[PDB]
Amino acid sequence: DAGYVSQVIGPVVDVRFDGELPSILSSLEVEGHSVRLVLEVAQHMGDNTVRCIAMDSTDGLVRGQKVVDTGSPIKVPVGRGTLGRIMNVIGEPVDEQGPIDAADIWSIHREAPEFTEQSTEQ
Amino acid sequence: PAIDAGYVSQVIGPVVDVRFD
Amino acid sequence: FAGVGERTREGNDLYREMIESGVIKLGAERGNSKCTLVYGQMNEPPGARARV
Amino acid sequence: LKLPTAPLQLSGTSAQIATLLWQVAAKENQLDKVQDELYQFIELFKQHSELRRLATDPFVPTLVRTKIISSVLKDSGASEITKKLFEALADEGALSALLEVTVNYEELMLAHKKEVYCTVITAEPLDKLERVELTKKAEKFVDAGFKLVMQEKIDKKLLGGFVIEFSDRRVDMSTAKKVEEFNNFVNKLVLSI
Amino acid sequence: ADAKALDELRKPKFSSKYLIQHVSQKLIPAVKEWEKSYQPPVIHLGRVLSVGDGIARVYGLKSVQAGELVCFDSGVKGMALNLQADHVGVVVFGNDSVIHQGDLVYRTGQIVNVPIGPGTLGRVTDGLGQPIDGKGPLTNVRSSLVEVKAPGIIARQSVREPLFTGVKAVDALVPIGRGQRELIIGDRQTGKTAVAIDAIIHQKNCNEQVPKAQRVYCVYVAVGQKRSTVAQLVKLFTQTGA
Amino acid sequence: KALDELRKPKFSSKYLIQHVSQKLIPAVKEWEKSYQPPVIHLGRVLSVGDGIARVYGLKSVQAGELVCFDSGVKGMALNLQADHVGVVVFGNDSVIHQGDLVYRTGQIVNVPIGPGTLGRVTDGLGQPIDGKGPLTNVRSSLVEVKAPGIIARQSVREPLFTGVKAVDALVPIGRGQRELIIGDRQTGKTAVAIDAIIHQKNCNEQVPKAQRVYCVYVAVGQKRSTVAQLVKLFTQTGAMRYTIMVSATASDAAPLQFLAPYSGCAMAEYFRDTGKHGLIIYDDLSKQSVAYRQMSLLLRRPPGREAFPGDVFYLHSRLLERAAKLSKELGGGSLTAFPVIETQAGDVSAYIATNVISITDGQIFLETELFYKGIRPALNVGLSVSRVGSAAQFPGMKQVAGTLKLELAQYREVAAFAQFGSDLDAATQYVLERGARLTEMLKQKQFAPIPIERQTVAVYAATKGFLDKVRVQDIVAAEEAVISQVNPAVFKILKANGKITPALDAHLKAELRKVKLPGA
Ligand SMILES: Nc1ncnc2c1ncn2[C@@H]1O[C@H](COP(=O)(O)OP(=O)(O)OP(=O)(O)O)[C@@H](O)[C@H]1O
Ligand SMILES: Nc1ncnc2c1ncn2[C@@H]1O[C@H](COP(=O)(O)OP(=O)(O)OP(=O)(O)O)[C@@H](O)[C@H]1O
Ligand SMILES: [Mg+2]
Ligand SMILES: [Mg+2]
Repeated sequence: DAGYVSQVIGPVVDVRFDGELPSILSSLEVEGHSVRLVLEVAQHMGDNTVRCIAMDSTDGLVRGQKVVDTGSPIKVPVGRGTLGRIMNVIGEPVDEQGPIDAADIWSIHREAPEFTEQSTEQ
Repeated sequence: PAIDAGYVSQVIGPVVDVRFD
Repeated sequence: FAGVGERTREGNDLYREMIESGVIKLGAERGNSKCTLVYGQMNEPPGARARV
Repeated sequence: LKLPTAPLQLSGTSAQIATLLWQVAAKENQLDKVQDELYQFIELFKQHSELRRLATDPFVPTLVRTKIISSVLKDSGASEITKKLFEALADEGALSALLEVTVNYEELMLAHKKEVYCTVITAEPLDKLERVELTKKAEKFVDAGFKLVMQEKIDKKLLGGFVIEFSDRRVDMSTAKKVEEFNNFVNKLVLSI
Repeated sequence: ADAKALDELRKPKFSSKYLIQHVSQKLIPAVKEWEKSYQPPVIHLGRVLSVGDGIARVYGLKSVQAGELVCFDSGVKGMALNLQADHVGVVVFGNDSVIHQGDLVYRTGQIVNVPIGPGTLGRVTDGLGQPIDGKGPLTNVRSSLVEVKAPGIIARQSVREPLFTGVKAVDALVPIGRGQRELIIGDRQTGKTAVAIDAIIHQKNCNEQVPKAQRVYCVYVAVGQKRSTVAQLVKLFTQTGA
Repeated sequence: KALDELRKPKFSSKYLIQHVSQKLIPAVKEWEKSYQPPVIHLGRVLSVGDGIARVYGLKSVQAGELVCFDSGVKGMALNLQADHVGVVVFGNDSVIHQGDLVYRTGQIVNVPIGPGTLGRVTDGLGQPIDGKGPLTNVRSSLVEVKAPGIIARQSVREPLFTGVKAVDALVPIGRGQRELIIGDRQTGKTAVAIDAIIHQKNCNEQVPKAQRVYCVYVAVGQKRSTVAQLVKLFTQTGAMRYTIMVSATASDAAPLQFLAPYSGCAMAEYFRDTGKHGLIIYDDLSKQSVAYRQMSLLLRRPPGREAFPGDVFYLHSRLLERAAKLSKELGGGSLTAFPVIETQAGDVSAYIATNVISITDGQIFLETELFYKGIRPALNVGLSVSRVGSAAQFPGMKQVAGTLKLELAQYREVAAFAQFGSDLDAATQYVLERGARLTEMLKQKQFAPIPIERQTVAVYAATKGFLDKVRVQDIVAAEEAVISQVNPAVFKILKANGKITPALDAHLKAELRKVKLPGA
């Protein structure tokens, strides 16, 4: 269920899951770190191992630290509750005004809309 | 003189590899 | 405002300028604010600067 | 801590496993037991498909491969050396390196058993005075006190004589190359003289 | 290690049977008790060995043709470009996130097809031929290869008949024949699409004056532009009648 | 044949024998009684070379954790690979052998910071090399720290007076921005930074304790004799009690040169976190990027443009973003960074030069063509930007700085027209000679910082034509005559009141009329 870190090189962390790998672009939470570190799966390496890019600094990562999957991309607090707040990249308040009100919680990765749903109104 | 007498392992131009026991 | 990878100093300048001009409102009148700042400035490692 | 030295040095990353295996089985003096066990595992890979599926398939998890190699090698009087070797080689997916760790182990044991091979290829079946006169001329090519064995092959292309195949040097004492170097030696003089 | 010392293990050389006799009866329940943690072995099928940046390396696929449309079990198609010794490196037509390490890849037996014919005249398709304007699937159309061979030396005649572009400088200085590969080169925002669209509108205008064999049907290929620019070109061609 | 699938090996690892030998050497029956080296908290060196050791073991090590070899030399665990750890070496790698033990220390990289660091010529790791003993009144903080956020900063208000007339008028520097001094070799970059240090010695004895500036000079990749001469110079002026000398020279190992500006930034962030003001000069930052390039290329990382790694923008970004002006809730401290980037024959479109220009607010482009025209400091006034602008410019200097910028802007375009000696225009000649007056006004000898009030008076006397009667060749001494022959009261009240008041601009307008100029 939970996987462990296999390799730390720079801001790129190779996480080894034993069974039922997360998808690409999925958000991974490293448990045991001091600052809340969030990994995003960039690709699958090929031997039950994904290769993630780190949102915070990798200074202080141990090989074997348990990393839990969230089954989704980076979910941010969105909506009317974010107005006047300064959000982080992982959706955290950095304006020191408390937690964010949540209209909805949306994943930051999505599709381009369509060709049909466009506006040619200059 | 078995120990502290290594043999040349490989040679690439001016770069010589010695392997020791 | 999705400030991607600029300096932190100009982000703080924008935050203070929108505090004083009436765009970002703090306190209990926060519901009348009309801007959400998103900052991924130069201090952060490039995953954060790539996804902000 | 105190490992006996291997008789001949070798290459890396598959010959090093054979060097360590010869060192450990020479500390335990089971040097021909584990060679028989590795031969048995080579033919065991040859027999069934569910065992070579543990070495060619990249979608087998390492947990079931480690537990299969432990629960199979639990019994049948297997050596501790071969058991822990196959545990360490199945934990890292290196079961396909068996076929080229055992060859370097055989080269190491052939260096130790103090026995070097050869192959004499001939045109006629050799008679017993041809053979005992062959061993005296072929022993002059080995370089120490060894146990040079003499294999026999028959090939009609030679017009008599013998060619020694030491697998690293070749002595062509045949007549078919004698007449081939004869006809080359004449035509370098007819163009000159 | 060499091959000469490695071929000689193909002959049996054990001279003892205290291992191969006993464990040959133990191995089958040992692989039976881990039947759940397996995956069914792929020979003529394909299993994804790894995936990254829109490129999936597929183990298996013993009978793909180089350039064959493979179709993943996620419903996304692929194209086997390079065939390695042990795996197949396919590309991914679209979202790579719906492909995990361990998916199944089924080959289709099709060198990459696109629907060609009279029925696709007036349609906006994507790079694979599927329509994106959304007025039903393509009717009166047939599939053909995307990588056909170019016609040879006998199969061409001299470029004689002129292609009027409707631009004064093109028809006055650099005149286009009706079989001529002509490059429209320049910098960014200089009017290359302008000359292109002017040529297309002029072939519309001239197609309603020539008798039925000199009618030239344009084709526009938008590679890497915005969806809004292609929608603007669709609205422009529809308000002109092209 | 059924044997062909297992013919060639498919290894998922490189040090496979090192994992096999941790399981075959216990298969000897006599070697089960604690005959095993532990790798839970220890580590064995596999391959040494070129200041890079690859260590098997270290299962509980952290990325960026300072480990210690059993030879005594320390090292930073940088690449945490799947089967080993790529450990850089903070010293000579001649003392390391294959099979040596690596004892991890559990600590991310630490340097002694505090008030006892003042005057201490230290390395990029913390050992003082000046021979005055260890560091006494210090505490051990981290090297790599998180930069302050968006809440933690406030607007750059108070100026940092440099003492150089070419930069205090045109390219003004506030207490808390990052100002780059970019140029070529032997163009005046280190001299501008040293003048910025020595003016803090001239200034700190006139301001209270909360307004003092404690300099930190980070000599990366320089000679040892250059830092010896600079320590001799800072002691000869007496500015060592405000200056910390962080010095990883060219003899020192490549990770020491890599970590020297980070160590210096940690030693200078103590004054920023305690309400004081700090000034740091990462001298020769290009040599720090070169040292990081070498340390990464020996660590098998794929190189990019000019064989630098990808994250070398991040290397200078996370170093420079720690220089800020904190808010009053966090102490009101400041750290003013001064990176120094050397270009090669004016290629400003290089990799590291464009990255540091993209990071920093200002830039001081010193050109090697205008250095030999007699204009020393060699400030190219056209390309130099200061993105605080007049928000942190000295008042009084703001009254004449717009005139100076506009008149030098017209003098920069009057060029390519002065080579025709009969072609008089009598209006382009006036701005053409005015630009020569202002250009030769802004010259300074080195190691001679002028206080800001005398700079404002001296440039007021030139932008208003009180040195317009002299020739173009005698303005270097007429400047000193104007500084000396005025009343000492003018500087004394101009330093105190903050601006040129209407109750002063009639006094020194007349005090320039009782001056003697050596030319008429
Ligand atoms: N002959 C012309 N007369 C007037 N305007 C023109 C002419 N040709 C082009 N333009 C104008 O120039 C602008 C750019 O034209 P166009 O989009 O064709 O350039 P482009 O090379 O396609 O740029 P890009 O390749 O970046 O899309 C358009 O807004 C168009 O209206
Ligand atoms: N105001 C000045 N007046 C006269 N000479 C100066 C002035 N400023 C600098 N110089 C001279 O210019 C030279 C500047 O050398 P500097 O200290 O800039 O070396 P650098 O360019 O930083 O590094 P490198 O030694 O690698 O070129 C010094 O030798 C100094 O004598
Ligand atoms: Mg275009
Ligand atoms: Mg210098």
